[PDB]
Amino acid sequence: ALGKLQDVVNHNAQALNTLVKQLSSKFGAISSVLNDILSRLDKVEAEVQ
Amino acid sequence: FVIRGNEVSQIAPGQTGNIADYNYKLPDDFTGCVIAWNSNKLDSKVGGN
Amino acid sequence: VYAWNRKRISNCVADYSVLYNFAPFFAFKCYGVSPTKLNDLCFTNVYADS
Amino acid sequence: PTYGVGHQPYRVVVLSFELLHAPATVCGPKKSTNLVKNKCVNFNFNGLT
Repeated sequence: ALGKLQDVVNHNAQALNTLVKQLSSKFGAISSVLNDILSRLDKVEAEVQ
Repeated sequence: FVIRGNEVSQIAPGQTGNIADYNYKLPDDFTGCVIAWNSNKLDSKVGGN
Repeated sequence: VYAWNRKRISNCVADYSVLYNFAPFFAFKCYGVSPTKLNDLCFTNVYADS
Repeated sequence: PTYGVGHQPYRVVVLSFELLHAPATVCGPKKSTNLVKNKCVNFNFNGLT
C-alpha cells in the first residue's frame, strides 16, 4: 500500500549496503585487507597498495 | 662505512635487517643519495679481512 | 632447466634470514610479498624449484 | 669461463609459497603467547594480524 515510503527506505538501505560491500574490492591492490598489505610488504612497497 | 653485498639493499628508508636495525638506520622521510661500490680489491685479504 | 628439480617444504619453521649465508646472491626478487616480512608469515606449503 | 656476464651460468632457486585455507605448516620463527579472551588485544594468528 505505502509504496513510496518503503521505496525510500529500500533505496537508503541499498546505498549503505553497497557502500559496505565496496570494502571487499581490491582496486588493483594485491589485497583488499589493510592488515594483509601491512604485514606482507615493507613501508615503501605497502604505500602504493 | 663498509658492508657486504647482501646488505647493500638494506641502506634505504623503510628497510629492516641486521644492518638497518642494529647498525645503521635511515629515516623514513629520507632525502639524499646512497652510493655503494664494490671494494674487493681493497677490503679483502687472502687470509680474510 | 628442462628437468628442474623441485623440493617440498612443510611442517617446519623457516628462517629466511639464513638464506643469505648459503648462496652468494645479491638480493631476492619477491612477488606478492616482501623479502623482509617472510619471517612474520605462515605458509601452508613451500616449494623450492632449482 | 671466458664468456661474458650475459652468457655465464646462473643458478636459480624459486620459492613458491602456498598460502591456502589449510592449517599452516611452514612458519617463521615467532614465539606464541598465551590466549587472552574478552579483552581488546592486538592478535596475530598465523600471520593474520
